[PDB]
Amino acid sequence: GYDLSASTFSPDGRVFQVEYAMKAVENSSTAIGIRCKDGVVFGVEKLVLSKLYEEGSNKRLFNVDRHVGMAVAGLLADARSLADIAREEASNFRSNFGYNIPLKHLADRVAMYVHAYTLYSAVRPFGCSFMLGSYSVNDGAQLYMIDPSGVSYGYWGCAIGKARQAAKTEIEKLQMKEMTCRDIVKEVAKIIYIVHDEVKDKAFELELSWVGELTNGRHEIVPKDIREEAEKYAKESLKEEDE
Amino acid sequence: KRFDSEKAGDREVQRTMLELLNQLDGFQPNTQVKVIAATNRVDILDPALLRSGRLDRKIEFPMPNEEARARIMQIHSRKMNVSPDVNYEELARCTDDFNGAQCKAVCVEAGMIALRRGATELTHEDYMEGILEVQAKKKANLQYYA
Amino acid sequence: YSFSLTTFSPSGKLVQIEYALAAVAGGAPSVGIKAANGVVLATEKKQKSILYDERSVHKVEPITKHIGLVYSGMGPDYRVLVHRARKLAQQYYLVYQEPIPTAQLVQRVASVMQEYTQSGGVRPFGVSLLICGWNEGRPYLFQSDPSGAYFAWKATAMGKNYVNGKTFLEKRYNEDLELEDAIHTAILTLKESFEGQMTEDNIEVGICNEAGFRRLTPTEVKDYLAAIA
Amino acid sequence: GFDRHITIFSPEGRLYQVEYAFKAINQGGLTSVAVRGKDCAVIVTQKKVPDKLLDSSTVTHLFKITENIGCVMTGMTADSRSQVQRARYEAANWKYKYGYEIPVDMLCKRIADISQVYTQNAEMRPLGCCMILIGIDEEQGPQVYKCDPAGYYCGFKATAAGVKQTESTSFLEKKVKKKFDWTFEQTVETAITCLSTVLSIDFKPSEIEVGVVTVENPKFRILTEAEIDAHLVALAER
Amino acid sequence: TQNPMVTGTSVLGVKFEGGVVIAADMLGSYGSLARFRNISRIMRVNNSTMLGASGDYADFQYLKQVLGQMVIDEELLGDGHSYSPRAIHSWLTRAMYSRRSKMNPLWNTMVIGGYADGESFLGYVDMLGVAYEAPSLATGYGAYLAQPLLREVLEKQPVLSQTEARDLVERCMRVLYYRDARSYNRFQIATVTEKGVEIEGPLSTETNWDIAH
Amino acid sequence: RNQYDNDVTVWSPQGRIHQIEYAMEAVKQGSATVGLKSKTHAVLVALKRAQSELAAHQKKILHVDNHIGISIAGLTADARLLCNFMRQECLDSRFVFDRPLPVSRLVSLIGSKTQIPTQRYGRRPYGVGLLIAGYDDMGPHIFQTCPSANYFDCRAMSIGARSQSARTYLERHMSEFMECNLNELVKHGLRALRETLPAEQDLTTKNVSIGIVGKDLEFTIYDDDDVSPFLEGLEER
Amino acid sequence: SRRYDSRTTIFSPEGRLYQVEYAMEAIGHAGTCLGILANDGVLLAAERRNIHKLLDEVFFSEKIYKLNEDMACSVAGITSDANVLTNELRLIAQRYLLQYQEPIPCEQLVTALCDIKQAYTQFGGKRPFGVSLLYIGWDKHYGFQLYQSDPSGNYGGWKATCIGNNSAAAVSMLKQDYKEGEMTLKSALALAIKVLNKTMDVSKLSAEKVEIATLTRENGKTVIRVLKQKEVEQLIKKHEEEEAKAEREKKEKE
Amino acid sequence: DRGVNTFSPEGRLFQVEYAIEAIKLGSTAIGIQTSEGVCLAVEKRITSPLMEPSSIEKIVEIDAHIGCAMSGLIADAKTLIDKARVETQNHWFTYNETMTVESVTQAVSNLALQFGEAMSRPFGVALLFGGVDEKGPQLFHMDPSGTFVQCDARAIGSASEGAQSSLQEVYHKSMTLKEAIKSSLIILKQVMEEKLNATNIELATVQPGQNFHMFTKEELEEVIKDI
Amino acid sequence: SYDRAITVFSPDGHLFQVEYAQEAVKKGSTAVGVRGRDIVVLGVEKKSVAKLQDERTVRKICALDDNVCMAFAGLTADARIVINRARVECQSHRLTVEDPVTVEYITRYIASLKQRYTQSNGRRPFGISALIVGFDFDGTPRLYQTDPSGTYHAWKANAIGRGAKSVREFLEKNYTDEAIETDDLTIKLVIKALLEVVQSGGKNIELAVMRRDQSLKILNPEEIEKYVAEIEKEKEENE
Repeated sequence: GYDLSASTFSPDGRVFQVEYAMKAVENSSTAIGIRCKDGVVFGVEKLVLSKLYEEGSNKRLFNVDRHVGMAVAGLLADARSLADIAREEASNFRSNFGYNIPLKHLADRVAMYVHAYTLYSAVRPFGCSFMLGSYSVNDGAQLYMIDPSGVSYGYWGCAIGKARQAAKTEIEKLQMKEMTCRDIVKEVAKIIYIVHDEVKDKAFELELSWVGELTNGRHEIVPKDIREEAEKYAKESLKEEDE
Repeated sequence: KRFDSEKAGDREVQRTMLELLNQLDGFQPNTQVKVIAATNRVDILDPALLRSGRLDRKIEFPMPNEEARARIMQIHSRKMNVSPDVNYEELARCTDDFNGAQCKAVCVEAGMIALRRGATELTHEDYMEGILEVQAKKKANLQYYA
Repeated sequence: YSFSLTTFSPSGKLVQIEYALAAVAGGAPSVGIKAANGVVLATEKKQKSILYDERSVHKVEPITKHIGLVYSGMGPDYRVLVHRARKLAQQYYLVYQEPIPTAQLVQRVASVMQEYTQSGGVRPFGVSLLICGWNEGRPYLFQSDPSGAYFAWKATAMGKNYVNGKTFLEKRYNEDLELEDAIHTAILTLKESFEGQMTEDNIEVGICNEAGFRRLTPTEVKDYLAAIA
Repeated sequence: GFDRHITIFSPEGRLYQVEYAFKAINQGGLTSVAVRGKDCAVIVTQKKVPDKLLDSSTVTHLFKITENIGCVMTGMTADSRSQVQRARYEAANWKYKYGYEIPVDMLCKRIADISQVYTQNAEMRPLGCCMILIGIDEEQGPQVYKCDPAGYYCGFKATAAGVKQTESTSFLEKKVKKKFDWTFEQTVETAITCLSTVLSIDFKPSEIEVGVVTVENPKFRILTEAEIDAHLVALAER
Repeated sequence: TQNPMVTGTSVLGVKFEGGVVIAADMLGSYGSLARFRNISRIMRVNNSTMLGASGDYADFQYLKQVLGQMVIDEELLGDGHSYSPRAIHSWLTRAMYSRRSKMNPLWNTMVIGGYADGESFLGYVDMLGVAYEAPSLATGYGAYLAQPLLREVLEKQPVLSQTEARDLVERCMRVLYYRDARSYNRFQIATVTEKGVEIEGPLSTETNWDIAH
Repeated sequence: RNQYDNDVTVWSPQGRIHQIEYAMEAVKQGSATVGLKSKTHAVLVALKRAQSELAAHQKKILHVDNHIGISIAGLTADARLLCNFMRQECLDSRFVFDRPLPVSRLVSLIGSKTQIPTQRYGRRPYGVGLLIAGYDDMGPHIFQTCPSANYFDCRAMSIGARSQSARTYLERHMSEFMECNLNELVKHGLRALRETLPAEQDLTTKNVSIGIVGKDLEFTIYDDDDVSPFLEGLEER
Repeated sequence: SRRYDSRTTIFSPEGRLYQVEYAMEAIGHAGTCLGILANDGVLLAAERRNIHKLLDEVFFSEKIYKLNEDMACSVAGITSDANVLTNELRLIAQRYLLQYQEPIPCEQLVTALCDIKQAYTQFGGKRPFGVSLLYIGWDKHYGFQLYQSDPSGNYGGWKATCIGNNSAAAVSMLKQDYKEGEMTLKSALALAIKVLNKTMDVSKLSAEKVEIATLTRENGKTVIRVLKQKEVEQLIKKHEEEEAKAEREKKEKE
Repeated sequence: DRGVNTFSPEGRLFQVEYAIEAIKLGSTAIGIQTSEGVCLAVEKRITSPLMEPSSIEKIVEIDAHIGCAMSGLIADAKTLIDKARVETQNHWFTYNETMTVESVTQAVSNLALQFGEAMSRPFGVALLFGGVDEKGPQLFHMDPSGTFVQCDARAIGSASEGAQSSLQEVYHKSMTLKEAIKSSLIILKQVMEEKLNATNIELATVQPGQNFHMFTKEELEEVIKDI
Repeated sequence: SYDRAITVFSPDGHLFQVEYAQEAVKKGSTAVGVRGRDIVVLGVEKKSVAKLQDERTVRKICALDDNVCMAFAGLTADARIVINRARVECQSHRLTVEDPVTVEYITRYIASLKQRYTQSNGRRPFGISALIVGFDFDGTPRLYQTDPSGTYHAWKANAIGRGAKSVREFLEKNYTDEAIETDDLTIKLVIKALLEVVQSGGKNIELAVMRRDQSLKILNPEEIEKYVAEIEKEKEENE
């Protein structure tokens, strides 16, 4: 069983091109998402490849809907395609049924789209893994992760990209279920800075956002002041650890 | 890796590998002799050889990043008659997936390119030409591109 | 794909159809014997454990109130082919308000097999079918092949030991048989290759006579087995 | 010539890609067991959550095809979810088209036919998941069926899927040799102890999912942690 | 929709110096069979644009849903661009012209109010596809007996203060209730200014029937 | 390498798509162009190449609308097809909404379009990279689109053969950017192109194209003698 | 660019169509069939590969089919491809009858089917029909006609020909001992019998191993009749008598 | 490599460039543009004396103001010529004016990479559109890559390299059409595989005035006598 | 919907599959064609016609219309396809314009079809070469040769097939106004050209002729034998 098509099973019953898509996924910088008690906070270790780009020139945080925001990791082209697909899924859901799409349903639909692409050999699996986050008064705060194979799983704190394991340990060192978003933002900034590999990537920017009750179940980029405060918290944490 | 075959197989090399496996981690502990192996393809190696206790620190050497490539350029250019205007960061950005020796080859071929004329300089044109001739891109007449 | 995966080999043989034939020959034994007043299709329905409820997946399926069909080969391919045969029979009835003749039904199932041999992205059906029918006032037994070729048989066997079954049928078969006697012959042929005690449940039989095709219940098969022991 | 796609018949039959789909089903890593009693059908499945970061409420291999039909999926989880959605769509379409709930046997026949189409055509791969459907039929009682990626859909008195499919089948075989007339508690206990014995694990209420349909309550119910704990405590005491 | 069955009625619009004010009854009538007496026929398209229809309410609701979805998509983009009132006006003109040309009309007549970049905007998209930009608009049967007052007041004083626009619209709605068979003594006034759009709930104009006796 | 580089739908064992990399290589082999932006302007400067010295240098700056232009590097036919797509999208936007299409959304449309023939079998990436210089209500904009369908929003950028030298120059002089007149902006672009050029050659009217857009200035393309005024002030290396 | 394509309809380094010729040699392996023209009528004999004892006789023929009132064909090669081709032949003939209100001429029907054959050999990736047809028919233009069409889509009109196993030997024998403006049906049947004997030497031409179909004209109608076992046995007995007489004459001369 | 739309590691469609290789196998066409008009002289490879030379149609009339000299594969050339003629006539019908040479060349070139899996392979033909339009005489060269460029003097075909070197050595911007024809015929004779006899070459001219004109045997003989 | 690129350029710029089609042509029986003052002659090698084969059903020479005929060399099935399509196109031309087709027009149509098949998806080239001989309304003999690659030229004398090269050189020599003065002399030239490759004349020869706008006429074997006999007389007189 070769690995040149998603329609071919390995002798081990293992589709290899999906695993190669995942390998492409764990080459992007990093993206953490923490589900607090009253919201979800996304953070991305947006690596500024060159100083010529503008801050926010490669936004890996997209607004899939009013209440749903996704953080992507992997191929940005595939991530943008999946963001457009999720946007149209949410729009179609609202137009057909008349209310905001539940995050679980949207994640299931997009994951099934990803599976549709990982099934056949006429196409290739998406080379990006993404996290969806939303908050609603009647459904709480929800965070899901979908990978190139099309596996949508709910999480309390998830990490994708290169340092997903390090981010996972840093997240496990938290009482996420009982914290507030205003503090989980600082914790996410700290985790991004800890898992960032300065000697390996050097240049670095932190792209944050949350969707929570303080935003009335609406996904927004973190205000500049809050983002700066979280970045300062991460810097001082790194300084203290060094000392 | 070992395999099951009903007609022929690499049994002698498999036996030698088995002896190596037992020496690394077998009946008689040998805790005073340390072992470092090196390879380009672990997908080939046998699972019994990669297990913990035989080779536990399975280090992976990555493609050098931009800064790593610049550092390799400098390491292999320290002993040459280097011009004082060399944007090693520009050279690293141009390299673009030059893996190992490739950077040393850039330096060596830049030196050769200088040696054609005869001089004491590289001026980040000899290195540009060295990168061009180490990319090994086959000649083409694609000058009709926009 | 649209490009056929069944192509002629340098020796002028369709190796894909040959391999489908091998898959059929590797299937469960089945026998079909046409008597003077009916036909019998028997088959080995041995499960791999008593967990398997041997009353949900039936090895012998009716396609019309006068046509039945058993197979040897792949169960899923048999399922799709029996569904297609039922649809073809219903289309024939709707066009001509008359039950489809067995010859026509086998012809159309054979055409389906042939077009799956010829079509682009598909695989030849890995089953050989043993249609039996009582159109008109005569019994018909037809074997349809993965190649899409249909042969009329007085009596035949297909499966693991199909050559041995055919030799046994040649020795034991006569034109003057009667349905209850052909059932005995079919069960005896199955026993010729059966590996183990032949219970009334691990075997399945279906008769086809004037009344119409019907799959004998395990009770009737038990009575036949007792008479044959 | 080509054991790379299904439509080749390696030269003795032996659809290698379908066999590889079965191997993938095993490679999923989990195990599920299904049993049926005199009036009840039960499906237990191992529940692994190796993070503490996962919600642990979204990690479920028990799905509700319809209000009266449940299923446990094994193998690749994406393929499992895809086949579960297909099963739900087929059940809803059957209800809309024929006016009564789809039987479990017919539902498994539909999904098995779809898998057969996958194995028949070369463009697709036979998606590597094993579905085990549970329901209460109006005349046949607690139907329990199992569909596989080759298109086989035999109905079972007690079956299993996953890495320990063979051992689970052997244990259920031994149990069903004797006194298969099982009450609701007896059959739930049979399934739970089969899984525990095969996995050599003492089950906490956490790492198992149990789905039940009974004649008195023909609604696929996923037992809660408390009910699973009650059953496990009774098992330990006995 | 070849047959309009449940329709609104006249919708007024006037251009305040630093904003726009539109008014619309809260009546859904079935041809002298007022059924839905609490429907709002004015929507807030975005922070700086507002819509008010005077035709089939089903078509108005469909336009509401599609326009809301489109503005939602724009906000999702999050690129610092907002659909101008003029852009919404042009989109509605194009959509209803397309429906007309395919002979599947959206039986509506919408006043577009808006205020972007210190400029007040007022447009009259309607069923066939004719569009305008006027200091005052009156979609529907209310044109004939409301446009006179608005036009004369505007011509004698092009720029209207806030209270002038407010009470002018009040008087126009009062006369519309007086002399419109499909009017209702309860309406909404939506005002768009630099601070956004505000809909002033179910207002009810006072009458004067002294001439009755 | 050899079995993982024939199709765009084949993932290399390293999680890479060699066909996308090869299309990017085609863009690299394309000729050199530098885009760069200021507070109220955006300038593309392209070094045109002559296939034969009797042949006129291939044009590289193309209109897309009154507020958008593109400098192309790579397969000219694919460049022209993308240019047609941008023109059609801008016309559609100006038809539906009586407004210019935002560049931030035009580039997103290009990204989606160019990504579509990257998942499907038997299709190829558009072997052309673009520097899109435009101006909208949010000021000037310089974007870099590549065959991978990944687009970057650049303060300044350079694409094409030997574009890395222009990249170094732009890295050096970003600070000077954003606070300089249009003439100084064009001079910076020409300096970047001269940096890309070999030491033997130098910029000339027959060799340089300059697209300029900005506030109260529809995208204008200068070539031939129209470029001479910008070269007069330019100094020598 | 597919790895599984197999490129059915391509040319070869030499202009030689591999799939078409593999089909040709599949025909060669298939059972023998031959046809003989004669001033009074046309005949078509065919070896039978269904000689198994447990095999029932339900149709009027197995190698030979009827296309319309005054036309029959015989298939060599693959039975299922032959069945589909015969169905298409019947469709073509009946479409021509519906359109022109007269039976399709034999050459026209052969050309139509061969057009389908050529379409399969040039278009698409589908394998060609590994079937060779022998058509015997009558029409008001050239009377009794015999045609032979191959998988390539090439057809030729013959006075006597053979396809299938040992077809080369059969055609050589017919060439040796076929008379052009002579050989009425009686001698044509005798010639077919002797050709089948020397073509199936392995078996001494048991009457159950061959099928003969004769097309003739009677009172303005065309009759296509499959010779019964009685008539086939009579013909075989006559040939055996003639062969024994010839052997006796040769030995007596020697 | 497998597939018609695969890129090479160097950045290369493989099929455009195999088409270029195919072009290098065709007869030698030479086009010159001058202020007084555009000349197109193409070798007409006659393989046997029995071939009617007049039937080798390598110079064609796209319109009254544009001619096309084709090299490479003449049947693909003919397809492109038909498309160009249809496009020019469509433009005249819609706008009541004449296609510019640039416009018609780009319209034809936009059809050069429209293959996939419609055309299955690129057109293995290189064209020289010599025309006269609003902005005077213009000669445009198009190649299978779909990249068109207007040249003061171009030479496509098997002898492209030597013909264009000679075109450099001879051509000057301020020349007359008569001398352009003179030099084109000299170069074509030099690169000719056989003797230039006035029946194995096609010559055509488009002037700011009289329509596209294909020189007759008499005029060709006069010029060949002059050389 | 096969949609596969069958004919593609090789690295050296060759269309190997149309080249293979041309090889299929070269391995077909020879067909010679000449045009004279008021007659176009078109001969072909019968290529081993069996005594049992009805010569009517072998048609290497087919009339596309009253004024146009086509000699074949290649794969007979493609022969039939192209000939039928050409006949349909000729009738369509008679419809659209109230004039008979020109030989040049029909040759152009055949060439266009061949090019379409050489650069269409999922279609291999027509492995055939054709000789279109006929008369136009003005009454001018015309002979065209079309290759599988869609290239068509106007010739004075062709020979396409197995003996193409030898017959072409023979026709290049000894072909002149004196040799084509008369219809009989033109037929002699064609028959000699055929004899130069076909080992046995008469049997392995089939001539068709077209006088000025009268009809197509296939010379009977007796007439062919008479022409061959007097050719032999002329040869032995020379020697």
